[PDB]
Amino acid sequence: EPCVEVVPNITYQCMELNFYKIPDNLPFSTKNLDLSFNPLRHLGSYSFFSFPELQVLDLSRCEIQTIEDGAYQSLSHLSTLILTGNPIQSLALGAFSGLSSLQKLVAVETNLASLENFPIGHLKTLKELNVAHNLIQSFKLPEYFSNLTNLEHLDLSSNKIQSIYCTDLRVLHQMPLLNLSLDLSLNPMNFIQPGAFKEIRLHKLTLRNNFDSLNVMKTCIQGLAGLEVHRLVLGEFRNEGNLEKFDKSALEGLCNLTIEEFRLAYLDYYLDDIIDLFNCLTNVSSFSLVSVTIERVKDFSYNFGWQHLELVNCKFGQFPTLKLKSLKRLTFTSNKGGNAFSEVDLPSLEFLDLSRNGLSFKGCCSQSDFGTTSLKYLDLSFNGVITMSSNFLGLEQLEHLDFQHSNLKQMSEFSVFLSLRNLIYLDISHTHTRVAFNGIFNGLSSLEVLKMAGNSFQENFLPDIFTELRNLTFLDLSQCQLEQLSPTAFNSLSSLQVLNMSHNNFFSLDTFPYKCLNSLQVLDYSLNHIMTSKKQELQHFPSSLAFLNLTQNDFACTCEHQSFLQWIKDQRQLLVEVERMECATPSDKQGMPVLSLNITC
Amino acid sequence: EPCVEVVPNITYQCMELNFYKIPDNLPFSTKNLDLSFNPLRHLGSYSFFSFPELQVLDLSRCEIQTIEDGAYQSLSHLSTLILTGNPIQSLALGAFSGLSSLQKLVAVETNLASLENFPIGHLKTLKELNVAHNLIQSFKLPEYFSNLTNLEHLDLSSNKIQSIYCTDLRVLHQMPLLNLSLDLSLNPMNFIQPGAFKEIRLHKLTLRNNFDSLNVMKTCIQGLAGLEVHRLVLGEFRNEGNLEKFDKSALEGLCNLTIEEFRLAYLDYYLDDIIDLFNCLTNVSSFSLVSVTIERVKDFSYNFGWQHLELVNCKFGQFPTLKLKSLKRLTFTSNKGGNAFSEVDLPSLEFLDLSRNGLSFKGCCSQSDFGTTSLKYLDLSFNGVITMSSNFLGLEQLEHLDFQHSNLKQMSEFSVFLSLRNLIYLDISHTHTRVAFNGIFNGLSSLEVLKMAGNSFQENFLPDIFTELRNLTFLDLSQCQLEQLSPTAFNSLSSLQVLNMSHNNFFSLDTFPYKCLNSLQVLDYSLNHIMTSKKQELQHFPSSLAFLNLTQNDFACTCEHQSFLQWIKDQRQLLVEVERMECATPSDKQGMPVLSLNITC
Amino acid sequence: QKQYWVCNSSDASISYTYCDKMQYPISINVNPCIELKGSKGLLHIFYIPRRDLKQLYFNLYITVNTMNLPKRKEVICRGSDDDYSFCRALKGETVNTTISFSFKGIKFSKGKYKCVVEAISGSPEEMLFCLEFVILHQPN
Amino acid sequence: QKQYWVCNSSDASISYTYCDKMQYPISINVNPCIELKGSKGLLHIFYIPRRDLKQLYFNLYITVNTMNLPKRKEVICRGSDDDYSFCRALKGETVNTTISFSFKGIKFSKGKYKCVVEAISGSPEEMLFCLEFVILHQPN
Ligand SMILES: *O[C@H]1[C@H](O[C@H]2O[C@H]([C@@H](O)CO[C@H]3O[C@H]([C@@H](O)CO)[C@@H](O)[C@H](O)[C@@H]3O)[C@@H](O*)[C@H](O)[C@@H]2O)[C@H](O)[C@@H](O[C@H]2[C@@H]([C@H](O)CO)O[C@@](OC[C@H]3O[C@@H](OC[C@H]4O[C@H](O)[C@H](N)[C@@H](O)[C@@H]4O)[C@H](N)[C@@H](O)[C@@H]3O)(C(=O)O)C[C@H]2O[C@]2(C(=O)O)C[C@@H](O)[C@@H](O)[C@@H]([C@H](O)CO)O2)O[C@@H]1[C@@H](O)CO
Ligand SMILES: *O[C@H]1[C@H](O[C@H]2O[C@H]([C@@H](O)CO[C@H]3O[C@H]([C@@H](O)CO)[C@@H](O)[C@H](O)[C@@H]3O)[C@@H](O*)[C@H](O)[C@@H]2O)[C@H](O)[C@@H](O[C@H]2[C@@H]([C@H](O)CO)O[C@@](OC[C@H]3O[C@@H](OC[C@H]4O[C@H](O)[C@H](N)[C@@H](O)[C@@H]4O)[C@H](N)[C@@H](O)[C@@H]3O)(C(=O)O)C[C@H]2O[C@]2(C(=O)O)C[C@@H](O)[C@@H](O)[C@@H]([C@H](O)CO)O2)O[C@@H]1[C@@H](O)CO
Ligand SMILES: *[C@@H]1O[C@H](CO)[C@@H](O[C@@H]2O[C@H](CO)[C@@H](O)[C@H](O)[C@H]2NC(C)=O)[C@H](O)[C@H]1NC(C)=O
Ligand SMILES: *[C@@H]1O[C@H](CO)[C@@H](O[C@@H]2O[C@H](CO)[C@@H](O)[C@H](O)[C@H]2NC(C)=O)[C@H](O)[C@H]1NC(C)=O
Ligand SMILES: *[C@@H]1O[C@H](CO)[C@@H](O[C@@H]2O[C@H](CO)[C@@H](O)[C@H](O)[C@H]2NC(C)=O)[C@H](O)[C@H]1NC(C)=O
Ligand SMILES: *[C@@H]1O[C@H](CO)[C@@H](O[C@@H]2O[C@H](CO)[C@@H](O)[C@H](O)[C@H]2NC(C)=O)[C@H](O)[C@H]1NC(C)=O
Ligand SMILES: *[C@@H]1O[C@H](CO)[C@@H](O)[C@H](O)[C@H]1NC(C)=O
Ligand SMILES: *[C@@H]1O[C@H](CO)[C@@H](O)[C@H](O)[C@H]1NC(C)=O
Ligand SMILES: *[C@@H]1O[C@H](CO)[C@@H](O)[C@H](O)[C@H]1NC(C)=O
Ligand SMILES: *[C@@H]1O[C@H](CO)[C@@H](O)[C@H](O)[C@H]1NC(C)=O
Ligand SMILES: *[C@@H]1O[C@H](CO)[C@@H](O)[C@H](O)[C@H]1NC(C)=O
Ligand SMILES: *[C@@H]1O[C@H](CO)[C@@H](O)[C@H](O)[C@H]1NC(C)=O
Ligand SMILES: *[C@@H]1O[C@H](CO)[C@@H](O)[C@H](O)[C@H]1NC(C)=O
Ligand SMILES: *[C@@H]1O[C@H](CO)[C@@H](O)[C@H](O)[C@H]1NC(C)=O
Ligand SMILES: [Mg+2]
Ligand SMILES: [Mg+2]
Repeated sequence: EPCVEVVPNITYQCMELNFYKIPDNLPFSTKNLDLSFNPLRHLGSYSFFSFPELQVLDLSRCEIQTIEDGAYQSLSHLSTLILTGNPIQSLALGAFSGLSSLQKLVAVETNLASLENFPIGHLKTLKELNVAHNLIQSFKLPEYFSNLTNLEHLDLSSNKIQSIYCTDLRVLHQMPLLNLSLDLSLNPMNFIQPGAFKEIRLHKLTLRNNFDSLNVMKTCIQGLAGLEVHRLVLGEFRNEGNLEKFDKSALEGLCNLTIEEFRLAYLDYYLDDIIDLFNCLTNVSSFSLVSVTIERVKDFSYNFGWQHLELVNCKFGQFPTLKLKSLKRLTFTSNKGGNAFSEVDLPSLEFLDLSRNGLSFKGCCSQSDFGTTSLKYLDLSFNGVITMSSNFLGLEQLEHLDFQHSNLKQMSEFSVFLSLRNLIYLDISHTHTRVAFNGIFNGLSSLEVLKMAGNSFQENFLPDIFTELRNLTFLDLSQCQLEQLSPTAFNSLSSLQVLNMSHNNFFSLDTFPYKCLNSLQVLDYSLNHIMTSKKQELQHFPSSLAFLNLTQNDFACTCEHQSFLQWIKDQRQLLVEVERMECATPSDKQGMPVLSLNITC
Repeated sequence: EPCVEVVPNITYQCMELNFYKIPDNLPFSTKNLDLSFNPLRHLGSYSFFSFPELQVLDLSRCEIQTIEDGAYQSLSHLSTLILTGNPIQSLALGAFSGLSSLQKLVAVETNLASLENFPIGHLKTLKELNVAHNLIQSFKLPEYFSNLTNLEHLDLSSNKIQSIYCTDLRVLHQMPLLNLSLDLSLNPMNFIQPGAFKEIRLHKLTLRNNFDSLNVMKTCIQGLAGLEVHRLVLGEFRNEGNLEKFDKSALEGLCNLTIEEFRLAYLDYYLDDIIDLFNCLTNVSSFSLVSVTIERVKDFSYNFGWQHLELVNCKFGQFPTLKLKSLKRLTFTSNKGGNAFSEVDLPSLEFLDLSRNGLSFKGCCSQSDFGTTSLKYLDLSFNGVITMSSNFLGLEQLEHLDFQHSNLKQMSEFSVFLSLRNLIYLDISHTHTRVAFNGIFNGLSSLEVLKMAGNSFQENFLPDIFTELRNLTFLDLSQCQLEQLSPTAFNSLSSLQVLNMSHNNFFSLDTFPYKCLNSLQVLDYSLNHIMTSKKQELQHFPSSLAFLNLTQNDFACTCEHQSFLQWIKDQRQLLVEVERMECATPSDKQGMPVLSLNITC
Repeated sequence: QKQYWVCNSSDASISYTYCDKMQYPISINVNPCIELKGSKGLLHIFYIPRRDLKQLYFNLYITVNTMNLPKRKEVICRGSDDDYSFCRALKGETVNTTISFSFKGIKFSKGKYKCVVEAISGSPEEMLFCLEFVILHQPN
Repeated sequence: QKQYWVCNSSDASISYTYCDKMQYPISINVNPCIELKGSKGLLHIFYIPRRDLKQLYFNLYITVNTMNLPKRKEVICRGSDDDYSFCRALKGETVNTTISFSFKGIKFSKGKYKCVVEAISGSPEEMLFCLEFVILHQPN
């Protein structure tokens, strides 16, 4: 059994161990077996029998040259078979007989030259068939595709198809219901016979890096005419042959197609115009551009009927002045470009993610910044500086707001959140805030979560700023260099359940403030510098308090604090990882669990 | 003597104490006397005699109605006389006789109706004469101005002059040397007779809020033709009547003037163009615009021969793309506008102040950002985010660099200062740096000052990052949350003199690291949390160490630390403010100077 | 000790007292009266300083229903060719001016606001005057 | 234990060893050879992974003459319609690709640089391979 037992009686990975023959010294209950990178080279009849209850079989790169009739005859439960990278020469007419439950068949780079003779026509349960990186030249789907009634995914990418003739799709004309997601990327396409796709319906179609010239692309997209796709994905690969031009006509053909969601995934050419270029996708409901340079675009004002717009990893320079009236959700993230946000005007906007762009806002937050009054979600995390100068006038409905990791300024200069009466989630962790106004959170009634880790307070004393946050159920307050603490702080947080106070600078754990935390269940206090206890009223810990981390500190293990070091032992039914509560003061006795000391005085 | 004695035997302020007559109960040595806001009302002969050694006399708002012959007859040393706000009715022909040393005469709002009969023609030592806020209607300078050979400052602002005729300046045509700085602001000007200024020479001329319309302004500036001014200041006041238009012709006239330095100070109208507007000041060497809106300007590319350009408190929006080839110094500060810097191209630039603009740089710092390789001074303090991605390639000559109060990023990601072999001053205080690379300062050989207060270090341990900073003579390291300390740190800083370590988080003052600080003279260690001393090698304090602040801490005044609390007393010849070294541990003995304790054990 | 009444709008009621020893008189008119929901009008002042307004600046100590906001330094007059004409004013000069103002964009709680406005000016710079403003706010 | 030699330029000398248990072979060519003063060329790789390249990413541990720089997470393949074609690669698929690169703008000290490049990928994500690069730099 040089194999590795990942999940006893269940999952074994005998990968690359020079097996010339299938192991047998393994349990019968086995459901997942990986026999990758082993020189099997001959898959004969009933090769697998030692595993009648198998569900997943990985035969990746096993030099398998010939599979005979009924090699997996006894695998009725097998749903996934992976044969990636095998130099197949002979494939028996009934090699896949017995897999009455096969849903996923992976035959990538298996020397497969034609879909015509692939013996799978009886696997009715087949959901996805991956045959990418093979020698297929024709797109003519076999007749047996009829019996394949549960097929949803077909990967024909990286093959040798060069043209699509009408007759190739004849099989589909006879399968009404047929949620097929097709990938034809990296096939040297150069001709799709006109009218070949008339009344054909795909759920998804991906054609990336298929066409040689712009003219070859426009020609093929014409043969695509009449198609109905739910989601269509075009574009190319960064590490392969790209188009030398992509002018305002490249996408003309899409006008004679019925598309619901569109996505252009990576284009080397620097876009010039955006309105003449995409007006055939105007009726589209979801529009996406990932990794495309749009610096050269002067007008971002056209009113497309798009409802979801997603721009990720694009180079832009000046911030796009969007004025899409029907748009409801906008995802503008991880874009390498400028560093200055400017107003947008999205009257219908409800979801707004503008995170990870290094953007800087010179005046937050108002409805005049976005042009909407229906915003419910707002994510401006991971950006540059965000100066607060308006307490969300017009954004009353915000339920979610994330400023995480963005330098925020003017926080304690007035009540910036005064209008957010419905805000439920709020993360301002590591936003370099310096709380210095006890009205910092006024307005946040409905608030339930509040992550303000990584910051700091004036004088390092935690004031009474939570007195209005009733439904408050979570509250991170770690890394805030807190030292002192107002005893009346948490006193109104009845529903509060968790309360992080980790990695701070406390030296004396207390227990009075937590007296009224009815629902309090968790209370992290780790990575601090506690050891003392300036008040032995150590009984005031809520009746529901289950967990109470106190791991890693600088305890005082000298009789000097026998009174407090004992209380720790007294209730080790609330603590956590005790093998990490090592002592710190005895230069001779350090590293021994505090819940194990000779209390000899 | 209800008076206030500010500087015994020297300065007294008897302001607003109902004095109806000059005091006498004051010393003879008095040099500065303030008798403002007292009802004197009659300044008779030899009124001041009790003060023969007076230099400065303030008679502001004293209801003085009449001054007679020789009122200050015995004040030969008086150089400054202030009579601001006195309702003068009668001014004796020889009221100012005796002031053989008067340099400054202030007669603002003194009901003065004509410069003609003002009896000052004999005060040859007069440097400045301020007669603003008065009823003067003519600009015709009196003949006695000849004997006034040391006059450099004349304030005629806020008067009633409405026109300037050629004969008015005839006096000047007869004073070759004459460094006169004139202010005519707030005078309802509307006509300056052509050729009136031919061959006249002023050092400075200020004409703010003088003209009613644009046409009235253009007309006057024409009569100004032929003038030679060193510095000319135009513009208006924010709280007064402004011009309704300021188009490209408003400044045509300046082309027939000889100007060395120009400044437009505040203009309500929003500028349209900048190149057609100021081409008459193209030969000017110093160009300034304070408080003027330039949003509406599309081209900032013209090549003016300006050598100094100063833009302060202007509204701009998009960052000005300056391409001034001859410019040597640029001061662009406190501008309310955009938040994104873009490249400039100033080949001759040597001084560059771009502080307090809230600007954000996305890739600092290279020569391609400024277009120069002669930059010696660079101030980018008080701005937004500044991402470091180039270690000053091409800015080798930088001697001064101030990033103070600007969120800096990517500091510990490589040696950002690697090229600054000549940098002498460097302030990165409160730039939110988190030192985590012991090569953070490589390249900074010549460095002599280093202010990195307000930041933080990885693990709060101060590494060996100063080993290359030889000539280093100053080093602020306060507010950096420092706790531990590498004993080899400062070991190479032989020339180091000062060393701030204030407001940190040290608990145990040491003395080993400072062993080799030859020149060390100062060593602040205040506002910490020291009390212990984990090594009684308290003798290793440099031989030159004079001062050693240790004020305000949390000392341990219990016999437990008799060994260390004693060392403090032992050398109170190095300490500082001892009345602020209060104890902290004895809940009964706290607040008593540590250099005063009953060491009873 | 006397409380002086500036004005009332529909949003607020503004009044002030002195917070300094010497209580030099000031004339303060606001037209129209301030509205915390956003307003813009002319502020007419008449004063006769006891110092020079050279490099003036207020230190502001605002208070929201017992709550305290950090100090605020607002500069009027930086010192050279300033925006306002009254910066040039000297120790005993009559200052009769009209300053325009405008603002908008911030929602304030309901309650009592008090703002101590300590004015400072002069070359060595010393206090000019101190006033404590009491402004009552009733929203909606 | 064998050290493999990638190439030499006029700025540097690049070589690598393995830092992981299993030492699956890789083909690495750089044309032209990297120049720390700034260069741009093609990086040809040939590999046959033992995991899926799905959501690949390197963890970089750089070292400058004994000095240590923070960890660096560099992502190749975010996971959906990725830039590179090799992201789609499966467990036993042959990966013969050519990636283009380019850079400029940073001055490096003279000395020995070592960069541990731990590659990670897969849905549950586990290490793919670990390589330790030794690059000698001689400026001017
Ligand atoms: O939206 C833009 C705005 O564009 C619009 O205005 C253009 C034009 O009308 C501007 O001024 C002309 O008109 C005025 C006067 O007749 C108006 O009644 C005249 O006196 C001027 O000389 C001039 O001829 C119009 O053509 C456009 O189509 C647009 O409608 C502007 O581009 C700009 O303007 C604002 C400022 C400017 O920032 C100063 O350089 O100028 C005005 O104000 C002076 C006033 O400003 C106060 O500060 C404003 C805010 O600043 C920070 O964010 C503070 N934290 C915040 O509290 C302040 O609210 C300052 N406090 C006062 O003491 C100053 O006296 C001006 O010249 O009148 C206008 C001002 O815009 C606003 C305003 O934001 O307050 C907005 C305007 O839409 C309008 O509602 C005016 C009112 O008419 C004023 O009564 O008020 O920027 C804005 C925005 O981009 C800002 O984000
Ligand atoms: O100065 C601008 C720059 O304008 C100039 O270039 C225009 C045009 O030539 C751009 O590309 C065309 O040409 C290339 C090729 O033929 C060039 O030999 C072709 O393949 C393209 O499809 C396209 O047709 C020209 O028309 C203009 O007049 C100007 O001369 C550009 O606007 C821009 O360009 C840079 C990037 C771009 O940012 C990516 O969206 O694109 C190029 O690079 C890809 C390459 O980028 C590398 O990253 C660059 C830096 O990024 C950060 O700052 C990192 N911290 C830093 O380390 C990097 O140095 C990435 N690492 C590689 O893996 C990517 O493959 C490109 O498409 O070729 C060009 C690039 O500009 C530069 C460069 O900065 O490296 C500068 C150029 O002037 C030129 O010198 C090229 C070399 O020819 C490349 O061999 O290199 O932005 C810059 C600046 O504003 C940036 O601040
Ligand atoms: C409290 O906050 C700390 C950090 O401030 C959290 O720490 C993480 O905890 C996980 C699991 O214990 C570790 O694997 C991570 O390395 C820690 N990293 C972080 C985020 O610092 C801690 O999980 C928080 N606890 C609660 C209950 O919220
Ligand atoms: C201290 O103990 C708490 C409570 O057990 C830990 O909190 C868990 O943190 C993980 C983060 O990986 C969360 O996913 C869990 O929900 C938390 N567990 C629960 C329910 O309490 C916390 O990680 C510990 N802090 C330390 C020392 O790392
Ligand atoms: C060392 O740095 C501290 C800053 O942390 C300086 O402290 C300030 O000192 C002045 C004295 O003129 C006080 O008025 C400030 O209030 C202090 N600021 C703080 C810490 O609150 C200190 O001056 C520096 N010491 C030296 C020698 O320059
Ligand atoms: C500790 O004492 C030193 C002097 O012994 C104080 O330093 C002075 O600080 C002021 C204001 O920053 C400077 O103008 C002086 O030049 C400093 N004196 C010198 C030469 O050291 C320091 O402020 C004190 N620390 C605190 C905050 O109490
Ligand atoms: C369809 O598949 C069944 C087995 O599932 C097979 O018996 C039948 O021959 C197939 N139909 C044809 C003739 O294509
Ligand atoms: C099939 O279509 C349904 C909706 O018609 C969708 O929920 C499902 O994800 C699709 N399956 C795929 C990925 O082909
Ligand atoms: C939380 O408080 C809000 C206050 O508006 C209330 O509407 C909501 O019902 C509370 N959450 C629940 C359902 O407990
Ligand atoms: C000039 O000054 C002298 C002082 O000696 C005085 O006697 C004479 O009257 C003055 N004459 C003029 C030019 O006003
Ligand atoms: C007089 O001119 C000189 C140089 O021309 C200048 O330095 C000086 O400031 C001027 N007078 C004064 C002190 O204003
Ligand atoms: C300061 O150091 C520089 C080199 O960094 C050296 O040229 C110069 O002589 C030093 N100054 C003195 C006199 O110590
Ligand atoms: C203030 O100036 C106005 C405007 O010129 C004037 O009408 C008024 O008389 C002055 N107020 C007083 C009485 O000082
Ligand atoms: C690698 O790919 C190239 C380009 O297609 C091809 O010529 C060669 O046969 C392949 N060789 C390798 C390294 O397997
Ligand atoms: Mg390219
Ligand atoms: Mg105005």
